[PDB]
Amino acid sequence: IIITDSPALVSGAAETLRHSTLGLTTGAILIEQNQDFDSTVVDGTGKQNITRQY
Amino acid sequence: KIQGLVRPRDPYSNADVAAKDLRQLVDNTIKVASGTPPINIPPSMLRWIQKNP
Repeated sequence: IIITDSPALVSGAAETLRHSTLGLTTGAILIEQNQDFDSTVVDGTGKQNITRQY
Repeated sequence: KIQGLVRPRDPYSNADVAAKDLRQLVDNTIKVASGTPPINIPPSMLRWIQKNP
């Protein structure tokens, strides 16, 4: 039994919280990370101090 | 030359500060032209005295 506090398996609160448990088989759920990662750092001027963003 | 390059800064406050430009300047060098008035040096007036022209 795999334990996970994922908010996708609780779905409710108080007396209507409905925990959901999954019985999976081999290769039931497939996730592929498409390695299209892009991260930019942008900076601004005209202030007292330089401002960056990520 | 840029006059204001250093400004009192406040790391705890975010406020706008006016921008500055880059100027340029030109040096100069006038050209002066001189010369010599025509000089009469006839060979006869020197051979009469028997001198090399």
